[PDB]
Amino acid sequence: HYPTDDIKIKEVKELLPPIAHLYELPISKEASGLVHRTRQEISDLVHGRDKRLLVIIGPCSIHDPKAALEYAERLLKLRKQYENELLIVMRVYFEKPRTTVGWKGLINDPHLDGTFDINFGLRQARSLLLSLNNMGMPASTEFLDMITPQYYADLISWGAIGARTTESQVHRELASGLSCPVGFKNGTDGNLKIAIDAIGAASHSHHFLSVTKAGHSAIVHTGGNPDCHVILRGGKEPNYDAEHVSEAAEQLRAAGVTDKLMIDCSHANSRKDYTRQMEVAQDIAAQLEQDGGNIMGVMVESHLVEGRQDKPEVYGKSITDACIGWGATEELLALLAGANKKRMAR
Amino acid sequence: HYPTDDIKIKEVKELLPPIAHLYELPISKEASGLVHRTRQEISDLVHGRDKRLLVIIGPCSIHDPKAALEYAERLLKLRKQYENELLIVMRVYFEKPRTTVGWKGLINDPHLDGTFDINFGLRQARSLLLSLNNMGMPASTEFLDMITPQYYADLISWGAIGARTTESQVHRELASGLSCPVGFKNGTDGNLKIAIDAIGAASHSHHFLSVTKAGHSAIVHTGGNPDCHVILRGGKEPNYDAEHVSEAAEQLRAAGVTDKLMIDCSHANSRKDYTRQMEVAQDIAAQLEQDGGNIMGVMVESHLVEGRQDKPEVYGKSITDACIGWGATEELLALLAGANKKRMAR
Amino acid sequence: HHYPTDDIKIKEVKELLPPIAHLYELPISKEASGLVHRTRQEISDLVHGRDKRLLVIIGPCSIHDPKAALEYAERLLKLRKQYENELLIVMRVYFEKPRTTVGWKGLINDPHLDGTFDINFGLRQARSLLLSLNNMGMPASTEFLDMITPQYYADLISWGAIGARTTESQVHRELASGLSCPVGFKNGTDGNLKIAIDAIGAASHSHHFLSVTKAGHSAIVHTGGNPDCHVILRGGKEPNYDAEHVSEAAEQLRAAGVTDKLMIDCSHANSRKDYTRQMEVAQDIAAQLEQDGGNIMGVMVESHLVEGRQDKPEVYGKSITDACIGWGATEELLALLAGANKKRMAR
Amino acid sequence: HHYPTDDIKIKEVKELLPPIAHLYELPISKEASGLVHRTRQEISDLVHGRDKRLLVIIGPCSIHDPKAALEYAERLLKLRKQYENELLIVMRVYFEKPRTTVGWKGLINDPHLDGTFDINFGLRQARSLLLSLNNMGMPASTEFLDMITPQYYADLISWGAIGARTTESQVHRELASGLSCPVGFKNGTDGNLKIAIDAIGAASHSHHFLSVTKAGHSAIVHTGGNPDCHVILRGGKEPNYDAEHVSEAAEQLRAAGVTDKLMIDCSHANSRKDYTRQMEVAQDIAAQLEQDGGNIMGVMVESHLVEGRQDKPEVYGKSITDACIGWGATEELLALLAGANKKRMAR
Ligand SMILES: N[C@@H](Cc1ccccc1)C(=O)O
Ligand SMILES: N[C@@H](Cc1ccccc1)C(=O)O
Ligand SMILES: N[C@@H](Cc1ccccc1)C(=O)O
Ligand SMILES: N[C@@H](Cc1ccccc1)C(=O)O
Ligand SMILES: [Mn+2]
Ligand SMILES: [Mn+2]
Ligand SMILES: [Mn+2]
Ligand SMILES: [Mn+2]
Repeated sequence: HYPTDDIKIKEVKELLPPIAHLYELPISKEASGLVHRTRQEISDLVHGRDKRLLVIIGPCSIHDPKAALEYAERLLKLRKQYENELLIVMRVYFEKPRTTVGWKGLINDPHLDGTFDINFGLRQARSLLLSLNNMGMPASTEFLDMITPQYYADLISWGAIGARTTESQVHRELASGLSCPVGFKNGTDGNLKIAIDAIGAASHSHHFLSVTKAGHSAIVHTGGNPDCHVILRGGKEPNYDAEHVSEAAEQLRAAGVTDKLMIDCSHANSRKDYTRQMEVAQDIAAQLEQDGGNIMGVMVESHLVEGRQDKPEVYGKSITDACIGWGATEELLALLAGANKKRMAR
Repeated sequence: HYPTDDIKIKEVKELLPPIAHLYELPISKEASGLVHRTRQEISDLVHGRDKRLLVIIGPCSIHDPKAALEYAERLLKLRKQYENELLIVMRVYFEKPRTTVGWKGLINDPHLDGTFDINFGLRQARSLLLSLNNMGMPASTEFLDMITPQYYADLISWGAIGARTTESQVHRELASGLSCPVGFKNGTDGNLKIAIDAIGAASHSHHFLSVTKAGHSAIVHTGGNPDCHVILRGGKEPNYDAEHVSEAAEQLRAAGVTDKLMIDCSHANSRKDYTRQMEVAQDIAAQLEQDGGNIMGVMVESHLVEGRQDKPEVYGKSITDACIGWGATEELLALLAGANKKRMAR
Repeated sequence: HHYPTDDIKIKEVKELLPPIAHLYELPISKEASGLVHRTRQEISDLVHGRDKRLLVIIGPCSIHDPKAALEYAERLLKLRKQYENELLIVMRVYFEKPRTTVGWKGLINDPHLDGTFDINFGLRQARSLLLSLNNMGMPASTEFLDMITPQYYADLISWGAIGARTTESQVHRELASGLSCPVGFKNGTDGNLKIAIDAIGAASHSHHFLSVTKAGHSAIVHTGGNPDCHVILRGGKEPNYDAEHVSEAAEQLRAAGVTDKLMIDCSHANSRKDYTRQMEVAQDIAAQLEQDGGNIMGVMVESHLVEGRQDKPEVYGKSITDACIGWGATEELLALLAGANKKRMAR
Repeated sequence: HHYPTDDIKIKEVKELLPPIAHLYELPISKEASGLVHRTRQEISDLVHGRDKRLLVIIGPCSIHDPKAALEYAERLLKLRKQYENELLIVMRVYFEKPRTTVGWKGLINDPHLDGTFDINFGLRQARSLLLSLNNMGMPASTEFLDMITPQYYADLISWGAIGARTTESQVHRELASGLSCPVGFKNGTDGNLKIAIDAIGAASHSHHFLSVTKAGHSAIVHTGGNPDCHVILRGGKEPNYDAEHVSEAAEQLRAAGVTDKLMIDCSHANSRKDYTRQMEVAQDIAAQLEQDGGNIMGVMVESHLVEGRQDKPEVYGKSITDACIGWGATEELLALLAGANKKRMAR
């Protein structure tokens, strides 16, 4: 009997089931309310019913929860201060997808040493998310797979599907069952169609494989997600300007889906240069003054300290994509609250 | 206390675990032998040790087990006949991924009526694969998610990551732990880099969430898949000709990965015209007579009967992409067997 | 270094298929469901004296070959039908006899009878046999030795037993309080009746115990209580099958405020482990039913195609556990009891 | 359409958190590991007659409050250290007393003592208490009532009991054969010693039984056998603690080829269910140790902070199960046995 099973597997180990984590860290009355309301409020932006600017803002990836709570602390004050112009939600991404060897995120490797203590990772991520909501900061994250959401999705008010997974059918099937509103990024080369197609798909009922709260293999039957939109993320060339928005809106209308879209100031719209994020936010501001009726949100990569670092030596600086610092963050948010005050007035 | 969990979920049903299917349909000694051996043979083609041509050929999708076994019976005679020039492996794909509402495949919806009997479908899928292996026909399939492989991967001699998932990180991580060699397709608009990257990634050790054979949520630690390669499936224009092969081989060598690749005669290389698959095969034959040192394989969409139909009314005719019938399949294989005979002699 | 404390004396823990995998392959049929439900109700009536038919739990000491069990059942079925107005005949389908010494652990635990413990196959086989029997019109009884096996096949059982060695165990009483069938509790191995009377009282209440869900995962079970429990007199230091022992036991049952209808085991210690004495016990019981026998709702008999026992399974339809009477004796015994009980019912 | 046959008498089946969830929150510590491993070994030495110290299993009849139990442990720890050359002291940590009538089902099953049966909390609390006791330097003993709970906290147990009710049970003996700790089998509730002598023989061999994995999945468990099993004299219709009974037990044990080293329970049927008689029993044991007492390797005592019992848990450190002796009496009893066994050990 020749072996044919698990030939290239080093190990398969049981994780604690989602219920174990839900038992230790149940969502509280206050978190529940924040999440439920924030999702509704985002739905309204998505469907053109309110004209505030959704701002998804925070670290490229979280590596230290201490600093993330500190960042949240400062961000909350601005969330309240711009609450009439801006709906600020924190970026709480645990991993950046990548091609080469490197750190696989807080869930996967919370100790940043390669011991992959995933049970700790998932506990830590739920805990941070619960603390954020408990202090009054709503959270957003990208879902990279079909299982992790069972651990902490109940605490997420806005989810993302990245450029690298927007065309994947099973990620669309996931999105169709996510309790939060979902943004689909255009593709790494600037293809927008894949994202538009994703919205259509994610709005219908689907089936996909996952585990139950008790941790057992299962088939999930979704009811459809009416709250999806596209995110302009750039490509071979940037796609943030009025000519690119207008054309995106036109494609969206022609597909019978929402022509309210979000713009990412980072990644390929900055040319992977964090200093250009402000240029992009400036261009967005300028659009919100002239007209910009098709814009419902913006994405921004921001931390306490500006820049990137290969090891986590320095407190509050990304080890993934380069972020703008806190001062640049005060300026950008102010700029956007100012421009949008004027759009809302009209 | 507002609800936040599963707001958009109709139902989550626990499935029968893999061990339940494996108890009913354990892999036999002969099947095990064939799988182990066919994987090794394909590995030799990927790495240039052997100059026979891998032919992945079969229906676009399986919607009937019976026709599939009869197809396999005919293919098997051609497999044995051409065994010195070709390595013939049957296409056993249970689902074509699609953007529009339609049939979701044999595993998902075995009764083809929207009843979604997944326990039945997974059983029926493993039974078919076991039966093919037992009669001597190795099998190939596309893995769309991270759970289904635990059901029948042990029976698969070659695996595909499709164009819509080649850039997905989790699917690359899956590939890194599959027991079979894996072909990655270029992107839907022709990007070849995502597949070149995918190879590099998938040769390394990774971690992904999945279930154990007993159906429990698990973390999977992989050892890397050294047998991965690219599949040219076309883009905005087809990419099968010698100039496209040579550019691809150069790019592959520059990434330090295998410069032996596979060409898909169907899909965007035929531009969804089944009658142009033969043309592609002819061009491939010409390249093999002249040089074709960078070609290790071909993909072809073939069925008993040519064409396609919306409902499964006609026996042995595709309900997904249009395929060439049996007569054309005989000419195509004779063509390729002869051309590669000359290449091998050289 | 850091010292081990877990599973020190364990060679292996293997996962079993869950009950649901077996239920998937062998779902209960309309006809089996009907027979089980009706038979449980019909036995209930005997426990509470609504009906004076005699329950006869009868069959092999243990099931070691299914073909033989099926053949046995085909013969028994003709007699079940023939005596249906006087007797309610349910087949014994026990898969293990508990023992103190090393030996065969039964068809569930070791179906291949070679020491491989192919428990997944054994459970599958036990379910298949029980389904087949119910499909042919023969209801089935069994003993439950643990708190997990029942999830595999209880749905196919019309009457269940808790043995002499477990009747006093609290968890087995908790089990019984949640079993869907009526349940017979045996007196202790030395003849204690108290432990069985106490178990009826206990099992009539709601309890909790640990078991697994149909999907196979650790669980707490909250029961409703089993109002259909009774005692079984099985001998001990002295036999307890006679009129005087029956009278003393019924007195004790009324004193505890539980059903004074009881079962009598003709085999085991009441027969002094001699299969030929099963007949003399039944004779005594027939005599009781003729005179009065108002406190008797059933009997238990160890019977097979072939009389005797054997150490290896060389002969077809001869037990490899306790020794059984043969088919001829079985025909006799049932005719005896059917005639004796016909008169009692006429009263 | 079908007649229902499944779970007719079941209120609910609730999935439990699996053992791995408890083991993550409360993993065993290096110190606790060392204490459990060593104490297990030490008790093995007493079972096989290599050390003449007396094993004392002492504590509350049941635990219904962990704060009182931790305070009890702290006081006991001081005598454990004081008498360490004469006595090997281990705390009795039983979470439940099996009973026939309606009553409280213990700390694991009903931690809030109100019938809300929050078993997840109960199991969590049980393991937390055991981990705290081992961490402070006090080893723990318990009774295993079923085949699932050991997966939750057995790794923290230095000595185990199978009580009078379950000693004859096949599955409980099978469980014993795989417990990482030494195991004491109590004689039967009417004085039968044979079932416990048998239990030893059986438990020393390899067995199979059904349980769950640490992941909570239905499993078959293959044991390697438990060579450290012994009997416990707990009385019967009449008490069984005196010289004559100990001698008769010992001859019986030698005759079966099993350890003739035994434990005497001062409480239960040996006190006549009267906590003031535990002291009489201990005095008698002590007289045996001064004379000869070569077959005794331990004793069992039900002791709490406060003496006696209560129906509702109104009073701190006082049993709601069996009546216990108080702390003062406990100090007398331990000084007594230490002094008697010091004389034996010197001989
Ligand atoms: N629990 C997720 C949905 C989900 C269910 C099952 C599997 C994966 C995701 C939510 O509420 O959004
Ligand atoms: N069982 C798969 C690998 C795998 C393991 C676990 C999860 C997913 C996939 C194989 O043998 O190829
Ligand atoms: N299913 C059993 C009851 C049961 C449930 C759960 C565990 C054990 C037993 C019956 O119908 O009789
Ligand atoms: N884990 C227990 C033994 C055991 C294993 C499995 C089930 C039940 C008990 C011990 O170490 O003692
Ligand atoms: Mn980033
Ligand atoms: Mn196709
Ligand atoms: Mn018998
Ligand atoms: Mn007690």
